[PDB]
Amino acid sequence: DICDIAIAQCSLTLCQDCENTPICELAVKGSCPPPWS
Repeated sequence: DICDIAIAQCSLTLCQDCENTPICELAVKGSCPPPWS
């Protein structure tokens, strides 16, 4: 789903589409080192 899209993309903007936004944000930092590409 779009959250997982954001996780693939490791994208904080796209995480704002995701229901559990900060959990998306956290997992995204999980998947790619901050700050992001």
